[PDB]
Amino acid sequence: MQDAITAVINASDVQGKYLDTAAMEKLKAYFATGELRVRAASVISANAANIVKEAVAKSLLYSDITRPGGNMYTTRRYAACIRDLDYYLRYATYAMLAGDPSILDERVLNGLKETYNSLGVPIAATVQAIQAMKEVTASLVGADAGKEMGIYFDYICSGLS
Amino acid sequence: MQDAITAVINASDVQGKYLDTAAMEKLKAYFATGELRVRAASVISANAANIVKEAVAKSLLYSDITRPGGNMYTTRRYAACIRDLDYYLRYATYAMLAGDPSILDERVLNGLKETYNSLGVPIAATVQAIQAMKEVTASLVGADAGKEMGIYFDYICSGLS
Amino acid sequence: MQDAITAVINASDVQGKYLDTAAMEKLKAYFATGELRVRAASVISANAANIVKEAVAKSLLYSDITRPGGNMYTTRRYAACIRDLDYYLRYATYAMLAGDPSILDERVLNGLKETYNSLGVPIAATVQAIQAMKEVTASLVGADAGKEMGIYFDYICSGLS
Amino acid sequence: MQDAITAVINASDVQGKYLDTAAMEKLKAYFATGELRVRAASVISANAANIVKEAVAKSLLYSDITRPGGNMYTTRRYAACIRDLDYYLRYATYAMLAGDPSILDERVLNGLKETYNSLGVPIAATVQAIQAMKEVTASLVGADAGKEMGIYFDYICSGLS
Amino acid sequence: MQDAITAVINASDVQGKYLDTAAMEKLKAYFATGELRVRAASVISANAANIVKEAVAKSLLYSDITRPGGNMYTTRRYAACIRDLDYYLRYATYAMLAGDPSILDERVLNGLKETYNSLGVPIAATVQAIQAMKEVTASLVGADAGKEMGIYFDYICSGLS
Amino acid sequence: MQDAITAVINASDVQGKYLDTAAMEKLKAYFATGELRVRAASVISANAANIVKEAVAKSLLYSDITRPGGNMYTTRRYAACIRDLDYYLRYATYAMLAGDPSILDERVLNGLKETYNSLGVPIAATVQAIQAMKEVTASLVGADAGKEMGIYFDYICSGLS
Amino acid sequence: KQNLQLVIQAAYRQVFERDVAPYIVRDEFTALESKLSNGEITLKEFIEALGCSELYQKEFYTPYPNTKVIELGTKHFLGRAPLDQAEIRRYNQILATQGLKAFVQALVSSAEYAQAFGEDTVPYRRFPTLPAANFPNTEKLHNQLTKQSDAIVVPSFAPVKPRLDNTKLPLLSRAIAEQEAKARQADPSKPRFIELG
Amino acid sequence: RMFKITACVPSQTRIRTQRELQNTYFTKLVPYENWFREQQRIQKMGGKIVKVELFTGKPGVNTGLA
Amino acid sequence: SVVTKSIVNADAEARYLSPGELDRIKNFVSTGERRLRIAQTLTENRERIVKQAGDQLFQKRPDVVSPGGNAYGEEMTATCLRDLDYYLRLVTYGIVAGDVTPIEEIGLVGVREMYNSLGTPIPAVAEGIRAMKNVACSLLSAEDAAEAGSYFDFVIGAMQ
Amino acid sequence: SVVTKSIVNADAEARYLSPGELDRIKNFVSTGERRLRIAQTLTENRERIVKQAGDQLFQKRPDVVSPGGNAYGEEMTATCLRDLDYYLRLVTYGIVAGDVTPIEEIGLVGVREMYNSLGTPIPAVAEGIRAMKNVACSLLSAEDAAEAGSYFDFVIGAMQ
Ligand SMILES: *[C@H](C)[C@H]1/C(=C/c2[nH]c(/C=C3N=C(/C=C4\NC(=O)C(CC)=C4C)C(C)=C\3CCC(=O)O)c(CCC(=O)O)c2C)NC(=O)[C@@H]1C
Ligand SMILES: *[C@H](C)[C@H]1/C(=C/c2[nH]c(/C=C3N=C(/C=C4\NC(=O)C(CC)=C4C)C(C)=C\3CCC(=O)O)c(CCC(=O)O)c2C)NC(=O)[C@@H]1C
Ligand SMILES: *[C@H](C)[C@H]1/C(=C/c2[nH]c(/C=C3N=C(/C=C4\NC(=O)C(CC)=C4C)C(C)=C\3CCC(=O)O)c(CCC(=O)O)c2C)NC(=O)[C@@H]1C
Ligand SMILES: *[C@H](C)[C@H]1/C(=C/c2[nH]c(/C=C3N=C(/C=C4\NC(=O)C(CC)=C4C)C(C)=C\3CCC(=O)O)c(CCC(=O)O)c2C)NC(=O)[C@@H]1C
Ligand SMILES: *[C@H](C)[C@H]1/C(=C/c2[nH]c(/C=C3N=C(/C=C4\NC(=O)C(CC)=C4C)C(C)=C\3CCC(=O)O)c(CCC(=O)O)c2C)NC(=O)[C@@H]1C
Ligand SMILES: *[C@H](C)[C@H]1/C(=C/c2[nH]c(/C=C3N=C(/C=C4\NC(=O)C(CC)=C4C)C(C)=C\3CCC(=O)O)c(CCC(=O)O)c2C)NC(=O)[C@@H]1C
Ligand SMILES: *[C@H](C)[C@H]1/C(=C/c2[nH]c(/C=C3N=C(/C=C4\NC(=O)C(CC)=C4C)C(C)=C\3CCC(=O)O)c(CCC(=O)O)c2C)NC(=O)[C@@H]1C
Ligand SMILES: *[C@H](C)[C@H]1/C(=C/c2[nH]c(/C=C3N=C(/C=C4\NC(=O)C(CC)=C4C)C(C)=C\3CCC(=O)O)c(CCC(=O)O)c2C)NC(=O)[C@@H]1C
Ligand SMILES: *[C@H](C)[C@H]1/C(=C/c2[nH]c(/C=C3N=C(/C=C4\NC(=O)C(CC)=C4C)C(C)=C\3CCC(=O)O)c(CCC(=O)O)c2C)NC(=O)[C@@H]1C
Ligand SMILES: *[C@H](C)[C@H]1/C(=C/c2[nH]c(/C=C3N=C(/C=C4\NC(=O)C(CC)=C4C)C(C)=C\3CCC(=O)O)c(CCC(=O)O)c2C)NC(=O)[C@@H]1C
Repeated sequence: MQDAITAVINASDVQGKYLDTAAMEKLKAYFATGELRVRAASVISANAANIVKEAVAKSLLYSDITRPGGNMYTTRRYAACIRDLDYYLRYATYAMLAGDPSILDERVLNGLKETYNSLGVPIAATVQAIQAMKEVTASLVGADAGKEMGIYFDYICSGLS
Repeated sequence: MQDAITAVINASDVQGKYLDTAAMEKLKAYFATGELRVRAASVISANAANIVKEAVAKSLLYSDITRPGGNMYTTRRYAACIRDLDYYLRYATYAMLAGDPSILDERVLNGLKETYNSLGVPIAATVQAIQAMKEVTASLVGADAGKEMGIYFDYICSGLS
Repeated sequence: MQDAITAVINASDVQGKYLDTAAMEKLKAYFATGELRVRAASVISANAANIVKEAVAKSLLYSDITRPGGNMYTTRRYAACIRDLDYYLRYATYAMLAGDPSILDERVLNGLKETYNSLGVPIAATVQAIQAMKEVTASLVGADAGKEMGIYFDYICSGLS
Repeated sequence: MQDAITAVINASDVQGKYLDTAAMEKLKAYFATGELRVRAASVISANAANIVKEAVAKSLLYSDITRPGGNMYTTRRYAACIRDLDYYLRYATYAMLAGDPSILDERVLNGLKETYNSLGVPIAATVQAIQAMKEVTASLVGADAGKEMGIYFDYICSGLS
Repeated sequence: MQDAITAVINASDVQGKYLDTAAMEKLKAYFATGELRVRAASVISANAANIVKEAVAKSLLYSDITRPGGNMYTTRRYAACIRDLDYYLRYATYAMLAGDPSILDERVLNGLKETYNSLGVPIAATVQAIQAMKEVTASLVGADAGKEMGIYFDYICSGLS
Repeated sequence: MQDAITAVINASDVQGKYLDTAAMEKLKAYFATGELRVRAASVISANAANIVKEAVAKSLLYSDITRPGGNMYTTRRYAACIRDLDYYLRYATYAMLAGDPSILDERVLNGLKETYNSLGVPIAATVQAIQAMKEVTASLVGADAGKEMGIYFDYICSGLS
Repeated sequence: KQNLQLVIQAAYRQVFERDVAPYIVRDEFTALESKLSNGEITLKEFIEALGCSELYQKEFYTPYPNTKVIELGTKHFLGRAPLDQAEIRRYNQILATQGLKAFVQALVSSAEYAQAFGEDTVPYRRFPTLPAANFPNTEKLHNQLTKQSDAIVVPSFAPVKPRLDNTKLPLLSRAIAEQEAKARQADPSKPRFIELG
Repeated sequence: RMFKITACVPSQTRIRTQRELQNTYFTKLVPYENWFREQQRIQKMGGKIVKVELFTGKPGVNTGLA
Repeated sequence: SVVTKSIVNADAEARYLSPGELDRIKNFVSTGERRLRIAQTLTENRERIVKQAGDQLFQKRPDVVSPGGNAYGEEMTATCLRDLDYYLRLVTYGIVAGDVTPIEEIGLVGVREMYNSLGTPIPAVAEGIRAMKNVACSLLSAEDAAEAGSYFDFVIGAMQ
Repeated sequence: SVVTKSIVNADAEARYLSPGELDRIKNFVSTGERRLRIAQTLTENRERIVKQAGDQLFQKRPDVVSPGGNAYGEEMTATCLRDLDYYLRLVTYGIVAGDVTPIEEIGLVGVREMYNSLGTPIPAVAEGIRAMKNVACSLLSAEDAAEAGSYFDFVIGAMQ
């Protein structure tokens, strides 16, 4: 796991150099955007269940997937689906807070495509669901923070693909 | 893990239709055969060690394998071989009782050939030994229950092969 | 795990014969050489730290490997590297005392290749380092014992490569 | 095989959209940079032999690798080593001209790891050699083109390691 | 745990004599009441939560104990109280089905009084509450089965007191 | 663990009343002294090693207790004794920062008498030693802070006694 | 109590690999014996109790062969992969003749659990070093997510036939030469030496 | 047949900066199957076994054990 | 099913099925025809069971059909009746299996979490299933109603 | 409180309070004036926050106060407003403490269990507390409202 500051100092450490002026630039930019990140995290922490609720309704309900024989059918599999959406949203807020996508790759997207293929989960349908989450969470946090959430929701989508 | 009844109802559950008359017919057939299944299981539970002893003597004893350098030689290896035969016979009675080979695939035949290859166990000789077990157990349980035990013993052989 | 004695008796056991006169001659030879082995082990056990220090200095230091981003840079990785070198020397002297390389293959070189590839450790640099260890330890134990430590060190090198 | 243009249009194709204005901006950027790429390729193609010669001299020569039993010793192996270095430089400039590393992963680094492990080639020594190539070629093509050749050389290094 | 049959058989076993004529009569009596026991268990299994809710409302609510400082105030303590009542009801139905209070002794009452005293739980309030449970459950199952149920609920009361 | 704020709000919670102005006054008083508590904590954190050293020398050393057969004799016993003194001082500074004795009462004092009596550790000597610690720490932090610390030291003394 | 809830949930996360709210009808664990009580004060007992439970059985014993049960069990309780074939054999004996309850009990009772994790620590992902094949195997076990595969990462530890035959090694070779040559040579302290062939 | 036990675990192997009272002195409910194995482990560790009680079960019962 | 439960327990303890478990499955096999008959009449009358039980449920819990309730509007009411139909189907499956294993595996594992994501009240779902039990018991004979009603009782107990 | 949580973490890792932790302790103590002022505002307006927000909750969720609902009748509705009163009190405690551990310790550990036992809808309780937060925004200045809003956010988030 990394964040923006940790990534900057790690890169400088690899090249064996004190923090550059460009490295100081990146650190300043993260600090300037940091308070916005904190506020957005508070908002979607409060509305996490509601965001999942809306997204499930807006793409995953009243569809062939939730009807019998569509994987999301069965109460087990429905609970697993909504739990996975909560996983994605929680890790997206972690990534947004950190300012780095390393968390997503290291803890979420490693082996996730392989497991989904083995399970039979539709990778396309999960991607559609988390894009619906992206719309809902953008509305709640606001436009500026919604952009930041999007660059990590899309990262999760690309990993799933 | 599945059985005949569970497989039938699960097949109907995927459709989402209530049990139709053909599904009821399959369930009736399993109920009709269940009594002989129970009797056979009780019979080979009584003779479990004797069945293993007879099969081991029939094919695995007084042969190069149990002679030095043959892989059933060494007291540990002999204990492990008879343990595997106990395993196979017990899982065969599980599959016969259930009326489904799902137990064999799930708990016996997955990653069994690879482990045997790594261990150096001869898959051919194990297949011969459980074939001998099949003869002995068929004689004890009777002919028709012998047909039922046989299909699952053959299933185990095919997985090993 | 095996010894020279254990290997001899195990070979005779595989054939199924009591220890032949040729087997006795092998055993007698190992007994004749046992004192020399014990002496050499006493020497390098006392100088284990010095052997590692000299090898590290001769091959691993003042190079990019131990400067920022080099896999030996960072104190954690430097400690790990010298710990691996003491691992190699300790198991090499175990194998020398035993008179058999089964120790090295069973313990040292089981997947060591795979671990180093995963970790990013340079196999070639480790091989150079233990080559330097071989030079130092051969000088300490003498020529006849050194050519015995040498074969076990080279066995480790081949496993790594 | 892919290009920067081919990658952009393929991404838009996966989404199923005609080239968006953002996609057009990427394409326009690649067109703006194409002349610089062509210049750099013209430079290193002329100096390919010199780049290999300098890199070999700087890192691969007057060491145990090119003295009896070193994997570069024997004229056949020396020819093979310099041929591999020209392979790396030629594909690196292909990737630089394309503006995409898909060439390197599809061609250069498909099982290159496995071949070198089989052959006994030291991966670390090859990585050092192509690092030296990177230094020489960066100096020849200039800083801005060198940091473009540099990323492709480092991609090859990572694949080897 | 000991069933009524288990206890009778145990007494005969301790004597070492076969089942006595009086022992047979005891076993017959338990078999006579067994079907009523099954019916009552099914009834309160269906209405378990309702029974707890009614009893809590009857004695434990809108009282000083639920008001601040009364040991049932605070969300966690209220949840602990209701789950304790469902524990009591569930073990009561186990004892009723068994026809013996051994389950209550071994799994419920031991340490229960001392731990309640250490925590400050009002034992008098709990005893009155499970008395209210006895009234509600007796109404649901019926007078005959309720009278049998009462002996085990009162057993819990006595152990608590 | 409890502190001044937690104690005040807990008392109000037992009362079932919102924060009264008297309760706010108590909180204001704790806030007033929190400033001095912080700097006292910093001082004894830096000098903790010196404080333990001085107290041990003042009472524990050059005695039959640390002479053979005195239970402080043996290096392990000496390390355990100074470890306990470190524990007591660290928990004392926690209690001083909090303004409440809850941490001492629950984390430290309970069971300590039973363990000390079972092991044979002299509680009288421990009380004397932590008394010496109290004097030294009072000198270092100052008079007002020493009043704040000394009550918690005496609390520990009473628990040991 | 705040920490106690965290540690209870953490035990679920390690033992069952995920939070158990999906995959359980009702919560089937009484943590009250562990919480403010001495009945399961030993987490060494709470973890074991969860291991005995049906949920572990349905999740990891019912669906996999005993070989995979062992690898998952050491991941779930000991934080590592099977050390060597010795542990494979011991735990297979236990799983063969005594079942899941005994196998889980053996893992938790093992001196390894006690030494590393201890009475009062939820077992954690351990990065082993000393056992030689253990670290690569352990990383392969832990990198897999739950229900990723039906394959056994550590199927069993294969014996190896050494390539380098001893009695060709330098020390024995010198000694074999000496014993042979000295035997053929004249023998000290004997009356008849010209008679012998 | 859970056994209620009270025991000590003094440890000379290391000196522990983190809390050790919890492990050192404890009372636990050990089942009948486990008690022999645990008794041997704690006795090997050298801790003094202060107290034992049969918390659940009866002192002697031929059948009907928990 | 009872057979798979016996095999699962026997496998967990690594011993062949005891004669008690074998006798258990034998008696279940004998009563299989009655079990299938009960399932047959339930599926024959599935429509009216759902319909009239749903009406009773709405009377019992007016808040459900009130504004703001989960089943407010004809569309939402239709989906709740669909859920009642699904649970009737599961009950027929469970009666045929002889065990509550299929019901649990299909519609009781995570039932609380699924419904909380939906926003639907679980106790009200339980009340609706109680109404279904009453209708089914009336349709069945007294002996048959006791068994099928017991399966409904397990479902409502899990819902609680 | 911040002080007790910092002490707890330092206790676990066996370290005297770090210089930065000491700074945080000092800062919280100094800004305690603002903390007390915010709590004083909330306790001054306990009546209207609960009353107005509860009425907004009833309007947003008519089903809770409908016949056959948890809040039907003036007696039950009085208890419902009592619950909202309790949660506002916990929020004021949390603002004074500077941490949410008092709120959690008192009234968020097991709310699902308690409310499900009562039959109360947990999402509806969350929406009522959301109404209290919205009412709080007008009463508190923008800078002050953000501070109190976070405690309200934790309550609703745990509730859901
Ligand atoms: C019914 C008595 C109560 C009620 C229910 C209600 N449910 C939904 C929506 C869904 N219900 C399910 C249920 C299941 N899915 C399954 O796989 C199984 C097991 C086989 C069950 C039981 C699902 C998946 C949905 C989502 C919609 C869909 O199927 O796509 C609603 C609609 C909720 C909404 O606003 O969207 C309602 C109203 N409502 C009541 O009032 C009753 C108390
Ligand atoms: C919901 C949008 C879709 C869906 C999902 C679904 N997922 C599973 C099972 C699993 N999902 C995961 C994924 C994760 N595990 C993690 O720890 C994390 C975060 C680090 C993620 C993202 C895993 C491991 C499993 C398997 C183990 C498990 O059950 O948890 C299922 C269950 C499949 C089954 O039948 O066993 C389902 C149904 N289903 C849909 O229809 C949506 C498109
Ligand atoms: C001996 C004094 C007693 C006795 C023994 C008896 N043994 C067998 C058969 C076998 N014995 C072995 C033993 C070993 N296998 C090993 O690998 C090792 C270690 C190197 C040992 C000791 C084996 C494998 C067999 C099976 C036959 C075979 O070897 O192929 C028998 C024959 C059993 C039969 O009826 O078939 C007997 C009789 N019998 C006595 O009365 C003595 C007390
Ligand atoms: C006997 C017919 C043949 C034979 C067998 C033999 N097997 C082993 C070792 C193992 N066998 C297994 C297989 C299973 N494990 C299971 O849990 C189950 C049921 C679910 C099966 C079928 C495994 C895992 C092992 C290895 C671990 C262990 O020791 O149990 C050996 C031992 C090999 C060794 O030296 O380590 C042997 C000898 N040998 C024969 O000659 C027969 C042809
Ligand atoms: C200086 C204050 C003291 C001292 C030090 C000294 N160090 C070395 C050699 C090395 N030092 C390091 C240190 C690090 N490697 C790391 O990765 C990090 C963390 C970023 C550190 C601090 C290393 C790796 C070496 C090895 C040589 C190398 O870097 O290639 C020496 C030279 C020793 C020699 O004889 O070769 C010395 C002298 N010496 C003093 O007198 C000071 C008290
Ligand atoms: C001498 C007659 C002529 C000459 C030669 C010259 N050679 C080198 C450098 C190298 N030569 C070799 C040769 C071999 N490598 C092999 O494996 C074999 C087969 C066994 C041979 C013959 C190699 C590898 C090198 C590289 C350096 C090294 O060995 O490490 C040089 C040095 C070149 C330089 O500037 O670095 C020279 C000068 N030069 C003459 O004038 C003669 C006509
Ligand atoms: C109001 C927003 C919602 C609602 C609630 C409702 N609650 C009850 C009953 C009780 N509520 C509590 C709550 C607490 N106890 C605590 O210790 C704390 C933390 C300090 C809280 C919040 C308790 C104990 C009860 C039981 C009765 C009692 O106090 O003795 C009811 C009454 C239910 C009944 O039939 O008795 C209601 C209606 N109802 C709604 O409609 C709102 C959505
Ligand atoms: C409700 C009637 C009354 C009440 C109870 C209350 N109990 C506790 C705590 C505990 N409850 C138990 C009970 C059991 N544990 C079991 O395993 C079984 C099965 C037979 C039972 C019945 C135990 C052991 C405890 C202590 C462990 C723990 O703390 O969980 C509490 C919590 C006390 C606290 O301060 O946290 C409460 C409140 N309280 C009442 O007011 C009712 C009269
Ligand atoms: C010695 C070569 C160096 C040195 C030591 C020094 N030690 C002390 C004081 C004490 N030393 C001990 C040691 C032990 N206690 C034990 O139980 C054992 C094992 C059996 C040992 C080794 C103890 C207990 C003390 C405390 C005094 C006492 O015995 O009661 C001092 C005195 C320190 C002081 O100022 O008080 C000194 C100086 N000093 C050196 O310069 C040497 C390098
Ligand atoms: C020093 C002032 C006196 C002394 C001490 C001594 N103590 C022990 C052993 C233990 N002390 C404790 C106490 C604590 N454990 C804690 O975690 C905390 C903080 C909450 C305290 C206060 C415990 C548990 C032990 C036993 C376990 C352990 O070793 O830590 C010993 C060792 C006894 C032995 O031989 O085993 C000693 C010597 N000895 C003195 O002479 C002083 C008067």
